[PDB]
Amino acid sequence: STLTYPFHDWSQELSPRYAQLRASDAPVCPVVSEGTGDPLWLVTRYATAVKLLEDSRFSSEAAQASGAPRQEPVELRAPGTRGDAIAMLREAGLRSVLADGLGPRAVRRHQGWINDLAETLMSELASREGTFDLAADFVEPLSSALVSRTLLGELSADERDLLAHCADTGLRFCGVTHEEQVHAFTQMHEFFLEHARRLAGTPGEHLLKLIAEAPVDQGPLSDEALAEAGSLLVVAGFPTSSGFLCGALLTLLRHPDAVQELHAHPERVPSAVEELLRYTPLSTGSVKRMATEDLEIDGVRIKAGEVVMVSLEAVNHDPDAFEDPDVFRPGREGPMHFGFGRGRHFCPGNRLARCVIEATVRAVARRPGLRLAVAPEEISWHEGLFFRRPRAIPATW
Ligand code: HEM
Ligand SMILES: [Br-]
Ligand SMILES: [Br-]
Ligand SMILES: [Cl-]
Ligand SMILES: [Cl-]
Ligand SMILES: [Cl-]
Ligand SMILES: [Cl-]
Ligand code: NA
Repeated sequence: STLTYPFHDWSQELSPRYAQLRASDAPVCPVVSEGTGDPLWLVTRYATAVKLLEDSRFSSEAAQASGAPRQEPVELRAPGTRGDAIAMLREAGLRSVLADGLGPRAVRRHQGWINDLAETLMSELASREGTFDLAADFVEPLSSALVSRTLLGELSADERDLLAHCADTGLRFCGVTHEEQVHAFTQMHEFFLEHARRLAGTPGEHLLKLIAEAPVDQGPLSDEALAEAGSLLVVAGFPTSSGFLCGALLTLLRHPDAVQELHAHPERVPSAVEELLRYTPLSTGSVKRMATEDLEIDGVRIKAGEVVMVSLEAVNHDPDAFEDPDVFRPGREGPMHFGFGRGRHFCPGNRLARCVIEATVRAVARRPGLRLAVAPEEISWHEGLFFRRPRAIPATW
């Protein structure tokens, strides 16, 4: 194939290429990685994505082994490490602890201060005269608090900035040198080699503490393994939450009549949270799986070792699954969205994510009149990030 991937759609306007692919006859389409030249397959239709992501012979772990074709310009790991940290934790027998640190018990522990913080932040903005920046003044402190209090432990401001910077530098398709990307993973790993044990020991019930204290049959977790967990929690939790919350705010500010309904009918907020997860695009790339044997999906042969990608954004905008997919329609009763993926790799951060998204939507819904202070086309976007994010969101009442 000569069609290079990704499609350079760094703003909320999805590349028209996704619709062209969806409308093609084949359910799986060949592309080539811009960053590596590797051949890849790409799925954009909901019905095919379901079959792929629910078939465990298309392996997520195997899409990382050395030699695997990939979309990313560099491997998403510090050199010399395993980089399969979620598998390593599950292998060590910690699914129990992961459920306790990320599941409904964690939401019950944290939802109180998350909603308090969202309201405090929004209230401070409501008290200002003039304009403010919802990215710097709302999303950054809320997402930083989520990561510190629920995942990593008490971070200094400088530590928070280092991790934010490593995530933004390493999780990119372009904009920096390959060497700079690899070094961002190395810097993050070296940080947690030195400090993860200390962070696991700070006050709170954050996940890194729960992992460090848990019983493991093969003897407690080592320094390298705790450091691998740290890097995982940054890459999985920080740029996703910050990018999504920024994008969701832009969606809410562009749909005032939706917000006025939520203001009038607070019980409708959960439905709007689910529609944001469908409608708001986050990743500029795709989830990936490697065929572990010769496989055939909807009639296309995939050879052992080939990698198949699913664009969650394309699937969430598939008109065969959603009527009027490019309309923001809370309470549309269609199928489940793909914002958190599908099947056995469904985002385990989904409970905490929904908590922070719900808190954000309610903070907005309680205060009608919030609007962009510039036109949407004047919003400036970070170009090349895996997780789309605006540079600023100028806003006002
Ligand atoms: C902020 C909004 C978030 C969104 C939209 C999001 C989205 C996703 C998606 C789509 C996947 C599936 C990847 C795949 O199929 O290969 C995923 C996986 C994952 N997410 Fe999230 N995520 C978010 C936040 C978080 C948070 C806060 C955490 C941790 C606290 C987290 C931890 C993980 C982990 C560990 C995985 C890998 C699971 C596996 O491969 O089995 N995510 N996330
Ligand atoms: Br846009
Ligand atoms: Br629908
Ligand atoms: Cl899990
Ligand atoms: Cl879990
Ligand atoms: Cl509970
Ligand atoms: Cl007030
Ligand atoms: Na380079």
